[PDB]
Amino acid sequence: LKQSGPGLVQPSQSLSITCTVSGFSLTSYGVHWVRQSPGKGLEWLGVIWSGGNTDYDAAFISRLSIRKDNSKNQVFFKMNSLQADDTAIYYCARESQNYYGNTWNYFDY
Amino acid sequence: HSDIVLVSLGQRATISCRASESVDNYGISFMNWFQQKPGQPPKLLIYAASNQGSGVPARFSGSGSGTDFSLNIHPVCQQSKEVPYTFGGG
Amino acid sequence: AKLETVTLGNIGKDGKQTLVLNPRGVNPTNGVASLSQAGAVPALEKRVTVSVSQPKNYKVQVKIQNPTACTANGSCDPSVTRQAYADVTFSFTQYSTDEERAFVRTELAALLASPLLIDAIDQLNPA
Amino acid sequence: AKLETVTLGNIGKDGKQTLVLNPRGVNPTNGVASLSQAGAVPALEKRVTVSVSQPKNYKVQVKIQNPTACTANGSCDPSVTRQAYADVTFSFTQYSTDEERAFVRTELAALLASPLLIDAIDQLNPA
Repeated sequence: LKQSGPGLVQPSQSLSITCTVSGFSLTSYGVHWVRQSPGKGLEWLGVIWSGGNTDYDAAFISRLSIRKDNSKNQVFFKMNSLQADDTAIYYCARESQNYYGNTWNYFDY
Repeated sequence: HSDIVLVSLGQRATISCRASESVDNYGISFMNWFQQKPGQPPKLLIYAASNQGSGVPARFSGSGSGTDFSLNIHPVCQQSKEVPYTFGGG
Repeated sequence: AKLETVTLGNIGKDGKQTLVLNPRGVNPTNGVASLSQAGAVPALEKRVTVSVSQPKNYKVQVKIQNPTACTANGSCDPSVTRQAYADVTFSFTQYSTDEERAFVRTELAALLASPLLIDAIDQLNPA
Repeated sequence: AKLETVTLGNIGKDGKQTLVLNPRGVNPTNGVASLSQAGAVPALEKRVTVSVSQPKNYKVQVKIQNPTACTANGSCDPSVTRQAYADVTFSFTQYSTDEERAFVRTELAALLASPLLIDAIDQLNPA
C-alpha cells in the first residue's frame, strides 16, 4: 500500500488524500479509513467496498465526499471546510468481503 | 451504539457492550483487539474474538460470547462491528 | 477442500443485501457439491453447485441458480414462476501452471464488475 | 453500449499485472463483439467475446480465452501449445426484474474470489 497527501493546511478549506494499492485487486475488497488523534483512540468506519458506493459515519454526513476508481486503484477522498480542531493522523486499511466460516481476511494496513 | 472496555504471568482486559451482535450462524462475535506501538500503525490482533490473527504469535488469544470478552497473554484499542463500527479506547 | 458456511456481504444492485450459505453434502453420482441458503420453503433455495472432473482435460464447473416466487391466488404454498440460471465452465490442460489458472480466475472475477458487463446484463444493450 | 478500451488493473495471483484491451468490431453473423489485447503476434491474443440473444428466453454469453506459446525449436514464429478456455452463460426470462439480474451478476462476481473457488481452481481439490 501507498500513502501521499498534503499536510499542514490553513483552516476552512478542502483537504484531499489519495491512495493506491499494489497488492490485491480493488474490485473484490474494500477500503477503510480511520482517524487517530491524541484526544480519542481512533474513530469511524464509514467506508466503501465492492465498487458499490456506500455509507458514511452518522455524525459526519455534512462533509466527506468519497470516490472509487478502477483506472489504477485510486481511492482518493476529500473534505470540505476543514475545521481547525480536526487535528489527527489519517489511516487507510483493506478489508475482505469474503466470510468463510471464521477464517476470514482482515485489516492489513 | 457504543461500548466501554478496560514481567510475567499476564493480565487481561474486560469489556462491556449493549448489543450482543449475533447477526449470523455463530460467526458472530465481531469484537476485536488492538495494540499499537508509537511510530507504527496498529498491527492486527485476533479477529472474530477467538481466531488467532494473521501473523500473530500464538501467545495471543481471546474468548467469550457476545458482550462478555476476555484476553489471555500469560507469557510476555477495542472495537465492535455491527453497522458503523464505532467504538472507544483503552 | 473442507468447506464451511460461505456468506457473502453486501451484494446486489446496491448496499444492504447479505447472503448466507450452508453446505448440503456431496452428490456421489458425479462429485457435485452443493451450497444453499437457509430459506423458508425448500423449493425456494438460492443454490450454488460446484464440481471438478478427472481425465484429456479438466471441466471445473460452477452452476448457480436462484428461483423467485409469488403467492399466486389458487395454491396453498407460493410457487415458482421463473428461473435465473447461470453457469460457468473452466477448461485447462495437464501442462498448465499455477499462474495461468490464477490469471484466468481473477481476470473473470474483476471483469464481471466492468461497466461493459453491467450494461450488457442489467440493460442488455450489446456492444 | 458504446464500448471503449477496457483495461483491468492488477490481476493474476498477486500484484503487478495490468491488462489493456481494445475493441475489434462486431461480428455481424450472430452479434458477437470482441475485445483483445494488443499483443505482439496476432496469434497470441488475450481475447474476450461477449454476446446477447433475442427470443423464449435469453442467452447472455461471455466467452474468454487466452492462449500461451513457447519458442519451440523448429519454427520461425513462436507457436501455441495449450489453450485456457473459459465461458459463462446467463439464462433469464421475459418477466425477470432488474433486481434478480443484478443479484445473480454480482453474486457470481463476489463468489469468484471466495477461497473455495481459489482452492478448486489453483489446486483443483474439490469439496
